[PDB]
Amino acid sequence: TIDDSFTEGGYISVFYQTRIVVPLSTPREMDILGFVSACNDFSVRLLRDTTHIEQKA
Amino acid sequence: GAQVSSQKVGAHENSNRAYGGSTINYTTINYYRDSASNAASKQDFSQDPSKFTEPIKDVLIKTAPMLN
Amino acid sequence: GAQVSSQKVGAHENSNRAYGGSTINYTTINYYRDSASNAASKQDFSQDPSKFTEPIKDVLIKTAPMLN
Amino acid sequence: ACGYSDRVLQLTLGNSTITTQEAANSVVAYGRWPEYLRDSEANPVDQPTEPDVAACRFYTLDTVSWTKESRGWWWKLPDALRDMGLFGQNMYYHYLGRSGYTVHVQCNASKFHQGALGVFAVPEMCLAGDSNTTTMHTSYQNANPGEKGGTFTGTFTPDNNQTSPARRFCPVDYLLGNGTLLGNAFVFPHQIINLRTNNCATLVLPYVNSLSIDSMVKHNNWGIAILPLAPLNFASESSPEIPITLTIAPMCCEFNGLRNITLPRLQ
Amino acid sequence: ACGYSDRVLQLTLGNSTITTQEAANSVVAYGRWPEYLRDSEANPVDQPTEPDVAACRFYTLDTVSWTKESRGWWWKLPDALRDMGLFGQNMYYHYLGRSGYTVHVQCNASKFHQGALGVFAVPEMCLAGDSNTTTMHTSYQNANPGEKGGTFTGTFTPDNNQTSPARRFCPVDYLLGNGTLLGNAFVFPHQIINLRTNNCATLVLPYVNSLSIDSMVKHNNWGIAILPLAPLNFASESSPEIPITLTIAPMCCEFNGLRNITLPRLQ
Amino acid sequence: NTTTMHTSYQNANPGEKGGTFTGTFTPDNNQTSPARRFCPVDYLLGNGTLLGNAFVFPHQIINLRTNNCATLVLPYVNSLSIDSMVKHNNWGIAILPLAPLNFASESSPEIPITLTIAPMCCEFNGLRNITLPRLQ
Amino acid sequence: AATSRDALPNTEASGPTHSKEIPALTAVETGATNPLVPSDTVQTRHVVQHRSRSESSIESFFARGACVTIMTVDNPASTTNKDKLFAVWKITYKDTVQLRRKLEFFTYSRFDMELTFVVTANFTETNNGHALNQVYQIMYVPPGAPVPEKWDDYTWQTSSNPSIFYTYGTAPARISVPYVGISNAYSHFYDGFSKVPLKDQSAALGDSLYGAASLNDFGILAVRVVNDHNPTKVTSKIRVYLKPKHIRVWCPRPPRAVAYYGPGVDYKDGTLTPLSTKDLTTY
Amino acid sequence: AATSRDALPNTEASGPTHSKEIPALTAVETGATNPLVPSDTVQTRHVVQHRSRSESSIESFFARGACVTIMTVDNPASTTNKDKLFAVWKITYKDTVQLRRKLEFFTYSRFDMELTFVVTANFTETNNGHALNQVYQIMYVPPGAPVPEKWDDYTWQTSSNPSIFYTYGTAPARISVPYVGISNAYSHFYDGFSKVPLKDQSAALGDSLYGAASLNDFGILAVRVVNDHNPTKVTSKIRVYLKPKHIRVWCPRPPRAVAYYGPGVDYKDGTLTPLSTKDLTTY
Amino acid sequence: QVQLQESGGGSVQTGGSLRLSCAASEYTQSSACMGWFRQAPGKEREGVAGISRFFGTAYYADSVKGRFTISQDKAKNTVYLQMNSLKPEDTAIYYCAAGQGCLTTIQALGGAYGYNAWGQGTQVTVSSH
Ligand SMILES: CCCCCCCCCCCCCCCC(=O)O
Ligand SMILES: CCCCCCCCCCCCCCCC(=O)O
Repeated sequence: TIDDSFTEGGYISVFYQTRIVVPLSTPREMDILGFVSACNDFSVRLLRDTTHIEQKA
Repeated sequence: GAQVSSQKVGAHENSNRAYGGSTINYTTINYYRDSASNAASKQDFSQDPSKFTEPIKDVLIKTAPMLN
Repeated sequence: GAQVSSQKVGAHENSNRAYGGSTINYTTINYYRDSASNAASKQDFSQDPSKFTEPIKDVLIKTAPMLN
Repeated sequence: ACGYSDRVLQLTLGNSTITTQEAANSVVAYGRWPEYLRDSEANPVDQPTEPDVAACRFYTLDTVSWTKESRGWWWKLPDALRDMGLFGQNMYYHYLGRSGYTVHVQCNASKFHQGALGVFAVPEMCLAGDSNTTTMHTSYQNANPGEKGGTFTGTFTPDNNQTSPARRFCPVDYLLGNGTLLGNAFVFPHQIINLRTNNCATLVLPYVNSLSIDSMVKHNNWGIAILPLAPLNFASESSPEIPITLTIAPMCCEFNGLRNITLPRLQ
Repeated sequence: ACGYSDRVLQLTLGNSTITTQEAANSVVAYGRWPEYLRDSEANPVDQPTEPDVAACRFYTLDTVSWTKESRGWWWKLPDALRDMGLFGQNMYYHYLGRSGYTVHVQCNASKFHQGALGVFAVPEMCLAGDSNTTTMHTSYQNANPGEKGGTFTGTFTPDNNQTSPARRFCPVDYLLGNGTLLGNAFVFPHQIINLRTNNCATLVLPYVNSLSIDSMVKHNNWGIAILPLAPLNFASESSPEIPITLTIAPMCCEFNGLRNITLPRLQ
Repeated sequence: NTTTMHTSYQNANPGEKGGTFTGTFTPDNNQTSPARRFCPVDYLLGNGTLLGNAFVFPHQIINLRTNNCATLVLPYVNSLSIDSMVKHNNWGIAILPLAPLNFASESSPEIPITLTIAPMCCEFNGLRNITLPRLQ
Repeated sequence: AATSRDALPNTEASGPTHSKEIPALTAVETGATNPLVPSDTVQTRHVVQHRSRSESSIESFFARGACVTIMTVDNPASTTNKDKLFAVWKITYKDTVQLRRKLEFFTYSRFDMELTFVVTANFTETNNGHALNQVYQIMYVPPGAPVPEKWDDYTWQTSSNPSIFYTYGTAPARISVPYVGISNAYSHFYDGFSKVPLKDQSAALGDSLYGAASLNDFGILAVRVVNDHNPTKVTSKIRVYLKPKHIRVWCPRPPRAVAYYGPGVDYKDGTLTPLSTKDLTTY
Repeated sequence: AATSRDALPNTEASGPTHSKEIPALTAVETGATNPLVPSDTVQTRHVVQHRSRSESSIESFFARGACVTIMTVDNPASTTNKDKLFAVWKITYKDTVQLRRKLEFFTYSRFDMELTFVVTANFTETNNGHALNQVYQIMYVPPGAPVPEKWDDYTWQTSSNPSIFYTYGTAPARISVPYVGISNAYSHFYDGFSKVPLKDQSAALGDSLYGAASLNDFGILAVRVVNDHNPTKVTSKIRVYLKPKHIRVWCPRPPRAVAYYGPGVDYKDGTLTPLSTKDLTTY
Repeated sequence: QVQLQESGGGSVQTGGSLRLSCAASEYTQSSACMGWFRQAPGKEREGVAGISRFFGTAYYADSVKGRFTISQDKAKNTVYLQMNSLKPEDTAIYYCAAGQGCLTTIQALGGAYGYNAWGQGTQVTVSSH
């Protein structure tokens, strides 16, 4: 679950194949949304406390 | 009134005339009258995530077009 | 869900109407659900050292010449 | 064969019918269709009120406008229907009640317009308040704006008027006004009105609470959150606008503990 | 019923998948699917190299640009894949080899753009040279430009540098660079990327030669010719541009006569 | 003797030329730009364990009298089914003269040694772009 | 019939394809997540899976106790000016954070609570006097019952209030309580209030807190040192740990992203920055 | 079907011989050890063997706990200048030596670890003040979880980290943990690194330690005295003992001959002298 | 990651004091010895200072001992670097360096090898203006 070399996962990358093409009277720039999820064969183990939450004093 | 359950064996002892192979089971005995007192059985069930993943009224055929 | 095993009797008590002779066994009961919690059965198995001693492709006949 | 499509739909509840040609199918929250209260699950003893078609039909709220600077919009149920014909009347006169709803948000544009709108149904949409001095400090009036609903903001503004505080919500958009990233919002039953593909979003929500029936006057079971995921742009203009409209319909509407009229202070 | 269409397609070779929505079906050259070398047809004795997914997957070449003044574009196989991961490596180390390919050219525009592109697969695409002094005079380097491929011209230009000739091809477009009218080009397995209808052209080519296997280093079995049949125009602009991209995948890739690395002089 | 597990990737993996063992430990005292290599003492089989027990590993002895070669078949051995061969070596090949090399009565004899290796049941996954490691 | 510890489906061999079946392309606007496996997009091998979701079942995820509060009591001298300290604490999961957020992954839940009581004690005055082992009585005072006012009043008699008698130096105290909710499940988020402000009523008479209800009022825990006044003062802290066993949950919610601020959903200024810095074109 | 405690084969009677069967002569260069018995070279009698290899089975050889580390924590006065001491220790078998070498007879191993916790405590300042029995919480912080910075920070709340609450003066603490390796077995020797230094990358960006990997990162153990600041300081040490039960091993290696020097295989100068003096012609 | 965000680029003269700090608030397997690396555009990147996460294992480069010291706040979480009596030879871009699993800075003691999270970089010039 940590950032580690031995257990590195790889790289994800998006590139233009052609390019975005629009006619006239059409917004030349647009956006894209991205989603990520697990597949039916995804599993996790070793329960630990998260670090994305904390109480100061 | 003992409750004998199985153990999904992980690491195996070089044994199969006691441990290792031949189905290793455990015993549990409820000592209290109230269910609230019992320990967690941990023998739970799974389901299909659909009710969260495919909460769509119409059947989703992954190979077909989502929109048709 | 008890696990009753035998004891290889070493020293013998001048007894055979209780101890000594008539097969002395012991009981074991698994109290936990996880195999990791169990005690060591110690009822293990032996093998043939060959995979270390005679890791040779061709069969070694001790009475014959090693090199032939 | 006959040309049946998931984009083209028509739903009918009572004397009201909705029709569309650019749908993206239809969502049934948690896979559960709305239903009447079962005997095995019941609790109030009195014979219940089932208004049927009277209350259970489509109801159109007040239309809002989508522009480049809008941060989002919100509504609660039943709240957003408090003054809708019979249902509301039936709400104000009975101590308890339950209901499901088919929410249909409308918003079409052009094949030359772009943008994506996240329509999220959040059960127990308890929003965040505006004060850094006092918690859970939003008053009933400000909590329940009714049919007009409310909006989200892009910047938190703590009320510093300690003399007569505002006592309202200050729901930050990216934290989906609840202190949780909007990104995970997809955990809730939802749809996306992405102009390219669709002009509407239809969600069917069953009655959800910790109990069979509750006081709809005191408690909102479902929230309706609509936030632009992608921005609204058209051609090359600077300030485009496209209207958004919500029509809501109760389903399996029932009420108990009939009594005298409730006259709440809404302002 | 389920909405299955010949325009919407997805092909998968290895760890690579191509997807499209504006296809015009798919062409299988001469009706023959690529295959491995049969025992009844075999000739080299050594046990062959079948790289599989290693070599047999989609490979994207360098994108070129389509404009009003482009005369056409060309590539040869295997040549155009000589430096593509494993396949190329496997090509350079073995004396012989055979392979089929699924060529997929990409080029989408708008419903406001027009033009037609002829994608022709020409087995044994022996192009014409540039000299009027010496025949079959094009050098290996100029013959095989690899992945970048080459282009066609609208005017024949004979090289008059007799001191150090250019030794290249000068393929006239209308004569499909071979001395034969482009019009008949349709005799070869082909497709047309007519902007209105389609954004891509997919052709499946089996291994074609006069023999079961050959030295891919010395000989190209298939050529890829892409020429605008209709001109590229958009709205009313003067210099429009639309990119064209080719992704190629070997199929049933096999090689024999493994030996030391071949280091050809490419320049 | 200053830093442990300090040998760099380059020095660890000499490739085909391989490396050698030494009869005397020499600690690098260049603290400015250390050598970062191995210093494998022969009698400790470069690992801190007597060469004598080396026979616990699958092995053979090229005793000139009898044999001219040694052939060993090694299966894939790791803590897992497959691993990154670029990052990790599964097997090592150690060749040490147990008895000394002598010929007739000459002072400096020489005899060549050659190793030919063949992979077996070779398989790979996770195909991607070329790895260009820094070997020097 | 699929248990928590059963193996997930094996991934099967799949070769090349080129047709009209479209796995890769869908539409998320519909609200449905494409249920693809590797074989749909890539060529895979036959693989006998062995891993199971044994460790992520609701039961297993909450199969742990968490410090919910830290209570403070003492036993000073008889000559003291300030009265002996007895602690009172309302039973909630929302004083701490860790446990709260876990609970907050969901909207509703049913569980039987197991409580443990670790007790610590220490001397405070730099002296050389002595203390005799202490006994602590932790009484549970449900809403409605009389809450102690003195360390020595009539309440600590406990005729019907559950009370624990813990001797110091022994196994921490542990009890069990069933699902005690007034609702059919414990609600973690309430979108409402308790009272309805009516038109013909004073605003004051009609106000209530947002998200506050009885759904969550479980009374208080009262504790004292049973020992009578000791010459040299001794301080003590009871750490309570809650484990929700035999648990069931409903309606997933996104996890708290900004640090909590009160028992509600409210957040403060300058805490609203959970994500760090990261450029779009770098790994 | 031969168990660990079964009798080894009996040695049988054998008389004189003179033929062409050659037991005594072989060739070790082949890599095979001649499997001879006494009867092959000498004339023996019929002997019913009774001894068994019961005590040398892998299980039995490791059927013992070994001190792996010694942790140090304290509870000083409130007036102190230096902060109360809490110990953090990364879980490894390689701080000590005895256990390590045993493990090192092999290249790989699978086992479930049983840990015990013997706790000692003592006064340090020559005074006459007093302390009240201590409780120690040993929390297991797996890689990724927040590691305490203070003896009193939010981490010690333990919502999902396994933690032990040990009262001083009672049975030492003991837990069990399954085979937790990221690999299919725990690797004792790794012939590699973690990162691959690439050509188009800075040497700094590509370096890693030789033989170092995640295969061995199990997080840390954190411990403190639960008791609040006491007037007179008290020192304490937790000795951890590891027993690898239910053990399996692979690939025998020669045992460490030179004293260890770091977690690797490295050795230092002047330690490389394991064998003493002994003349070739003397018994 | 951890958070590593550094600042402190003051071009002081030869013989002045300068303070460098790097954030390490989030607690992953936290920066053990930590790490400070300077890249002189004439030379390259090199290791300099480092004190163990918990322990007092502070390594000092030959060139900076005594003058340069490392210390941090085991609570406020930020790593300080007192650099006094600055020579003109120390003009380089500094960087903080998280070495996770403490053993990463116990085995090798010094950083460099066991370092996964890289800092931003602050330009420090020590000149004769
Ligand atoms: C003497 C023992 C005490 C017995 C009484 C315990 C009182 C029951 C309180 C249970 C509810 C705790 C609140 C957390 C539930 C939630 O997360 O909503
Ligand atoms: C609170 C109890 C702690 C529970 C977590 C224990 C962590 C598992 C660590 C096991 C590995 C120990 C390292 C020795 C193994 C080896 O010899 O390679």
